[PDB]
Amino acid sequence: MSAKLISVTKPVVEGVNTAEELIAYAARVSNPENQINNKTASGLLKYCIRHKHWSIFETAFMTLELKTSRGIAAQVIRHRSFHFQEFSPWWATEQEKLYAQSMELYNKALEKGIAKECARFILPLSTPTTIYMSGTIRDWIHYIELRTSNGTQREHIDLANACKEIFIKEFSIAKALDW
Amino acid sequence: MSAKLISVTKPVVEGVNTAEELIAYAARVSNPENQINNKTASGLLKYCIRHKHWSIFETAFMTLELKTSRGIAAQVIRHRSFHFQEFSPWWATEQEKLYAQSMELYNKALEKGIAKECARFILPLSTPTTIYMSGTIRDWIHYIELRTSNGTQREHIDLANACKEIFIKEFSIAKALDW
Amino acid sequence: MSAKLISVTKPVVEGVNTAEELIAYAARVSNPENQKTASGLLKYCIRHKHWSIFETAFMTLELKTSRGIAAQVLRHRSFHFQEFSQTWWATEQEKLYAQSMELYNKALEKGIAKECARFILPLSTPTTIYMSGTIRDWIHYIELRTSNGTQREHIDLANACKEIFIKEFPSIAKALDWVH
Amino acid sequence: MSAKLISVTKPVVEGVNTAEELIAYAARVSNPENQKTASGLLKYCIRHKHWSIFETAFMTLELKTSRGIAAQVLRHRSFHFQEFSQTWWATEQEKLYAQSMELYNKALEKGIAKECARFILPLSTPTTIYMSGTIRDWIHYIELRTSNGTQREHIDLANACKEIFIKEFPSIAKALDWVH
Ligand SMILES: Cc1cc2nc3c(=O)[nH]c(=O)nc-3n(C[C@H](O)[C@H](O)[C@H](O)COP(=O)(O)OP(=O)(O)OC[C@H]3O[C@@H](n4cnc5c(N)ncnc54)[C@H](O)[C@@H]3O)c2cc1C
Ligand SMILES: Cc1cc2nc3c(=O)[nH]c(=O)nc-3n(C[C@H](O)[C@H](O)[C@H](O)COP(=O)(O)OP(=O)(O)OC[C@H]3O[C@@H](n4cnc5c(N)ncnc54)[C@H](O)[C@@H]3O)c2cc1C
Ligand SMILES: Cc1cc2nc3c(=O)[nH]c(=O)nc-3n(C[C@H](O)[C@H](O)[C@H](O)COP(=O)(O)OP(=O)(O)OC[C@H]3O[C@@H](n4cnc5c(N)ncnc54)[C@H](O)[C@@H]3O)c2cc1C
Ligand SMILES: Cc1cc2nc3c(=O)[nH]c(=O)nc-3n(C[C@H](O)[C@H](O)[C@H](O)COP(=O)(O)OP(=O)(O)OC[C@H]3O[C@@H](n4cnc5c(N)ncnc54)[C@H](O)[C@@H]3O)c2cc1C
Repeated sequence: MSAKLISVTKPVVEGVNTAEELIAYAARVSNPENQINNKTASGLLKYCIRHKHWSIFETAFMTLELKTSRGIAAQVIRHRSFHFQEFSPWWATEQEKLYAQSMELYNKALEKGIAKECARFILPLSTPTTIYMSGTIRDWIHYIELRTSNGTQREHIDLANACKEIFIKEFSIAKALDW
Repeated sequence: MSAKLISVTKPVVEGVNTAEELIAYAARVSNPENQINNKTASGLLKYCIRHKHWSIFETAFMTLELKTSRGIAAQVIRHRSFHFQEFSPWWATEQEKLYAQSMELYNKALEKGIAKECARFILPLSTPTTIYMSGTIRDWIHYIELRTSNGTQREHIDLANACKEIFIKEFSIAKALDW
Repeated sequence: MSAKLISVTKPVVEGVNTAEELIAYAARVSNPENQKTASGLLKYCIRHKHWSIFETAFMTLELKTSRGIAAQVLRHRSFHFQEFSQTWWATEQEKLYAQSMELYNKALEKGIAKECARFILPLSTPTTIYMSGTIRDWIHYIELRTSNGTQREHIDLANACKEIFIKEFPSIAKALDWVH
Repeated sequence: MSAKLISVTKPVVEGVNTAEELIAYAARVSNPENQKTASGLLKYCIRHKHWSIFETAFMTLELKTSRGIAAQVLRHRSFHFQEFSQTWWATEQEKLYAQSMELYNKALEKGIAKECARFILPLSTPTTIYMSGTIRDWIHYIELRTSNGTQREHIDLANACKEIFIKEFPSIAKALDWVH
């Protein structure tokens, strides 16, 4: 039900060490005259966000590994600004009988010579999956804010919050956003 | 296992009647001097394609309704240049026993008060689905060429070919592409 | 300065004759319980971020502006474009421009290629471009570029697009309180 | 004319220390049977259109070019950009430019806003921009813009990017027969 950091933008310019520092640096050198540049990074970035100066948040890219189900991943897949890879600052009773029954038929179909990509189709949407999700920091911002809101279903909320915790760790922007 | 036309680009400029005619017209007025403009539309467009002048094929947008399974739709969903909407020129024996068993549990779970979005999760990937797929003619071109190739699985090939037939009907480009 | 409609989405299915009717149709077969007004349904869809019903429609506009403003418009990367080939301050803008066009003409006359001569043209030089995007993309482009912060010439162009948007999508406009 | 690397993807997981190692890692946990050379695996991935392994890496380059070429580069809409503020034919290009810069300076000195004065600047005027995209997007940008058909100044800029790409992704370059 979780997420881990796989990869993130690392700058190689002098005096810019992290992804967040590049975003703040792009903000500042866009408008060198701006008195706004004299703010803390989180102060500056609050305004960049408020002004819709989104391109500074597209200098950075992060990728996360998500562990979720096939039902939720299909929903996550709909955030088309992201890039995905897939691999091969009573109710809980009847499901378990059916799930065990499906995996039995799955494991035996493979053993009987049926390949993989045909056997896959009998698996339920509750089947766990692992995907990479990659996108700019701009896109992570609006995915997280949306999918941690009331209007999205519980298991997606949990998934997005796992992402939120990693985001907060890597990124002044989490304070700018009042997260 | 099929597709239908739902909607397509209709120009409102004078002497340009169809989506294909706008693409050919954009090609021609991009470079009014070009002796290439004296070709038939399919002759002109063959070259636009060959030269990678892709933006003329992004003046037109088409949308199709696809009937397929949840397994295939999840794969189709990965063509992220497209926009999707979802709604609520022995092996064939064991599957049918399990599928009937899942739908029984699905129908009864709803009848027992479980809602919908929880019951959904027990459904197999073989479950039929209806989606809209919308994108520019450029994107339709490269989706169709890819997903009608050897390297993609049979049921996706059939789906892409249903799309191909509609494309051929609406669009000189089908001849330019040697379809 | 101006905008003209070139092309728009038209549904081919029975009972749905306009791009917006298709948008509304999509929002309807998504309402088990909310059957309020037509524009009220769309407003509700917009408010809950169900964007994809608005990505079923697509519209192209021809914009007439300067190269300088066009470069800014090009930054709205969800859109697809097509380009084609061809006070005292107000007084001295006219002399340089005329003097720039004079040399431009001379160079073309004296054999020099179109793409080399183009480089002497100022950012104020007129250009016409197609801008194509889903209805979703138009909403946030117009929204953004009509609000203070963007420069005057750009505000004017975005207000020209908004006028066309409202004619084609009168029910979304109502949902957004957009008026002529 | 030139390009400089600003930033690139670095994996944080054990055993994978570069963007390309992560790309290669992704292509490996996708090979049940093909275990040929490292660059040979990627070539195979590229040939079967498995693009998404190449969308795990992302790189930013700072480009120095003219406004005219930058407007063309802006058309590669899969990329994200950032802009910042600040023969006889060769003889008369120098006079107009100097004369355009003279008035530009005068206008700024006499109170006129930066955004109004900018419009008298020719398309040849220097600019620096960030260009950020997945490794996939770089491949087809470089591929396209290094080939005959695109104009000289643009070919030169795309060859400057290719040089940096090859330094960072030596194994993809090998897979594509790209050399310095
Ligand atoms: C309540 C709800 C109900 C839904 N119902 C359905 C349904 O019935 N059927 C169906 O098919 N789909 C449905 N969806 C899916 C929805 O239509 C979208 O396709 C998906 O949820 C969000 O993807 P997106 O297109 O915004 O993609 P994203 O990849 O997240 O965003 C696309 C681009 O928009 C930008 N963006 C997003 N928000 C902002 C912002 N605030 N400011 C600036 N840029 C922004 C992003 O940064 C990104 O660059 C529903 C979604 C919601 C939340
Ligand atoms: C054999 C194969 C194996 C795969 N294996 C995996 C896997 O193991 N795991 C996984 O997660 N995914 C896998 N995929 C998915 C793949 O990585 C892509 O994400 C998806 O198949 C194609 O989507 P796309 O990104 O090209 O999207 P699209 O929406 O189809 O295209 C994106 C953009 O690229 C453009 N484009 C595409 N081709 C051209 C062209 N020739 N010329 C100009 N423009 C073009 C389109 O027009 C569009 O604008 C596999 C795909 C293939 C075919
Ligand atoms: C000969 C030439 C003449 C042109 N003339 C005009 C003109 O007169 N007017 C005008 O407006 N425009 C013109 N164009 C511009 C052109 O139409 C494109 O808009 C511009 O080159 C941007 O390319 P792109 O959209 O593919 O952008 P990109 O951002 O480079 O690509 C978009 C997406 O497509 C994918 N993709 C591209 N190629 C492949 C591929 N081979 N396989 C898999 N994926 C791929 C990329 O990875 C990326 O994700 C011309 C282009 C050419 C080269
Ligand atoms: C105040 C201001 C100053 C700027 N200064 C600079 C500068 O100095 N240098 C520089 O390089 N750039 C600057 N920019 C440009 C800016 O950073 C963007 O690159 C440009 O405006 C394009 O916007 P966009 O990427 O959202 O494009 P769009 O194509 O308009 O949007 C991309 C996608 O995001 C979606 N989206 C946008 N808003 C929403 C939303 N509210 N809800 C749901 N979806 C949404 C759209 O529907 C679309 O699908 C500035 C912008 C502003 C307004």
